[PDB]
Amino acid sequence: ASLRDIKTRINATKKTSQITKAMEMVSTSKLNRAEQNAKSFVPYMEKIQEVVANVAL
Amino acid sequence: IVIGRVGLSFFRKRNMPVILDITRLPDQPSFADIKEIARKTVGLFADGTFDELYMYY
Amino acid sequence: LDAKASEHAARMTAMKNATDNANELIRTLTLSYNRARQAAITQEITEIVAGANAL
Amino acid sequence: GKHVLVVYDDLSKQAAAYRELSLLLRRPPGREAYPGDIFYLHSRLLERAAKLSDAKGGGSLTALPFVETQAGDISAYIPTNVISITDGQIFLQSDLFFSGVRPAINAGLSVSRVGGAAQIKAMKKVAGTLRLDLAAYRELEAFAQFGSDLDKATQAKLARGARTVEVLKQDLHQPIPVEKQVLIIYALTRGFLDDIPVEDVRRFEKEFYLFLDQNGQHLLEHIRTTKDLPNEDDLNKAIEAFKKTFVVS
Amino acid sequence: VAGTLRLDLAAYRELEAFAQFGSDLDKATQAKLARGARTVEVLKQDLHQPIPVEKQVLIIYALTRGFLDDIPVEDVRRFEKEFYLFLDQNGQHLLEHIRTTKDLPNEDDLNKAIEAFKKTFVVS
Amino acid sequence: GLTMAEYFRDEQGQDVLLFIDNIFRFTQAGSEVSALLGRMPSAVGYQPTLATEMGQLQERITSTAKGSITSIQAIYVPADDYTDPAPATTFSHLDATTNLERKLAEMGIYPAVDPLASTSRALAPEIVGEEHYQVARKVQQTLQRYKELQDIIAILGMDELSDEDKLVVHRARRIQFFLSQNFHVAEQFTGQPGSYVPVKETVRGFKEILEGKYDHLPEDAFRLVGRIEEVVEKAKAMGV
Repeated sequence: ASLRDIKTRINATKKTSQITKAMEMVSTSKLNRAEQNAKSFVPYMEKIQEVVANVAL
Repeated sequence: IVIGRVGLSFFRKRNMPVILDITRLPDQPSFADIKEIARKTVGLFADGTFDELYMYY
Repeated sequence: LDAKASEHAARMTAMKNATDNANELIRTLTLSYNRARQAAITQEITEIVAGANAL
Repeated sequence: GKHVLVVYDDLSKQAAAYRELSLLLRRPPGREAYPGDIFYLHSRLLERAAKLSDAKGGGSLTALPFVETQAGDISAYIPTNVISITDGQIFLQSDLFFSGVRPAINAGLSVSRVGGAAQIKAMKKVAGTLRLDLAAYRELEAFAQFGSDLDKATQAKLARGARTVEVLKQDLHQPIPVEKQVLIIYALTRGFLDDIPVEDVRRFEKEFYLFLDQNGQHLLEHIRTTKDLPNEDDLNKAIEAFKKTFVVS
Repeated sequence: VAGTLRLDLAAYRELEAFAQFGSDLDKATQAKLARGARTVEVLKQDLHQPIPVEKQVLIIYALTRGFLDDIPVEDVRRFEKEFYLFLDQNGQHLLEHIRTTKDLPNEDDLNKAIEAFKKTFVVS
Repeated sequence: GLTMAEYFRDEQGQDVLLFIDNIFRFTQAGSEVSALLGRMPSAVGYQPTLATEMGQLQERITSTAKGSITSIQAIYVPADDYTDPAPATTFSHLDATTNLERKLAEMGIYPAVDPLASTSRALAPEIVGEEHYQVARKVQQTLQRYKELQDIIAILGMDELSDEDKLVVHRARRIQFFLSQNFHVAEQFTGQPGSYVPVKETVRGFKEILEGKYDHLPEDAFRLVGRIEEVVEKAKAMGV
């Protein structure tokens, strides 16, 4: 290819790389928060599971 | 019953019936976010409209 | 909750894979660019010298 | 006082031969070893095609030079020089060729600087709508393949645009008369092909040509005698009559 | 003050991709972006309007020490112009101290001048 | 041609309009004769005296106390390469610059003037007015900001964007289409007669668009209109 075409390809790929890196860095924090939410849900699930397993029979 | 736009579009591209759906949700939903949809899903079994429920995720 | 956690983990993994692919492509394109630049310089100077010594 | 058409089959070969003889005569080389007057050579050649005035007899000469590129690099020396001389260019692309579009004219890049002044009234009337219908379809997908969402009007832009691509296809050594061209482009641009499937557009076109040959002779005669479109209602009725008997599959 | 200005600008030149992403509240990067935008707004200058070094030092000090944080980005240049107009009216002693000793004035007096001007300034 | 114009400039004190066609051909012919004149080649095959000849030609086209010559020159850029020596050397002699882009030409926008690459030293607040300067700078900044958003949109779609850059792009499309105009000489190409727009109405229309007075109008109504009433008329004729 020609120098100008290669340079344009490099610039476009660099912009795409930066966008994807930003998205990954956001998603890591979102996953970390979702894990804490799932952890918080646990005790209600435990108590309701126990009470249902008792009463429903 | 579909949650999310992608599955809704996938099923509507084909010719499978969809009864209920919710599309836009917070990244960290709280207890009251999908209360109506869950209650309606239970009610559809309550009024004999459904025989059984399977969930995939 | 598991669905949301899986969605965020999947987004993270897909985005890091895309970033790695982009970096590899940038490296290869830079190598090609340098080769083309050297070839262009060589051709230009050879043509100039040939024209100069044709007199 | 006559009219002539001239085809130069490879100006790149002509330029290569000129470079060879110039280097053998020991004249100093230029860019890519070409002589300095390589542009003057082709300008001198191509400026002799002209449309003479009435005082000079009214004769004319038409030229169709050919230039061959390397891997589509239209930025090369000879292609640039020739492009800067002529009154327009037609781009043939291997990408369009292998995708099924034959002939492979790239409509986004092909241009004619004498546009409209070189057409009959009916062609000028229908090609205006055809150009917009093709350009909108191409530019809709130029930005992105699908986009976030598509409107019903956008689905129409994509269906009639695909039907234009189907209509513009053609086979070897089978030229079409201008009246049949304008009739089929009218039938397209007025929306009669929306119900006809994309895979049946070409067969529809062939059987439409046969139908006009058998029954619609008066429309052809009117077009070839007046150079303008016939009555809107009669043509609409003829197209509807053919579409009644056409068989979808 | 030049070192702190350089660090603040270097932190903002990266993380430019993060402008659209994480528009929600973040503990650190939001502050870095907010400081960098104001730094870029401060560094702008009009044609044929040279500024004395004693005023450049004061405006860079005000930016770096955090007195511009509670001011919108659109008001930064007007704040700078009105601060320059306020300086030659009241902080003549600070300006003379800078000119004569080539050193920063007394920190508390400079702070008092800055809050005194900020009280008068009108945020639009 | 320059010799014919200089007589009217000097001996009669007139104002002369010197329309010169492609300057590039003068330099090209100078380079064509260079090798046969016996001179050594230069960087891109041009003659060694390229800049000297270019300056000797251009410096004669000037305004003096006797009279003023204003010249409009078309300049060919070989293969869209703006780093070519002839166009690169021509820049030093110009007061205003208008750049035409194949990207804008293919998209259907004419005259296809690049709104960011074009420059002029007359665009100053003391020359054209503070309101005009504000409007021009705001339009340029909006277009530059919109150009940035396209990179994000091409990957993540329009929906991912916020509600202020949404307005930014929604108004930038309108501005970009309103920069088009229908020419009197383009009537042979389009069948639509051209229009003449005064600068005051141009500024007023662009300011109104920037303020959002016509935000509800459809996007396609702004193509090849002229005045700001004509886009409203087109929108009325095609629905809204």
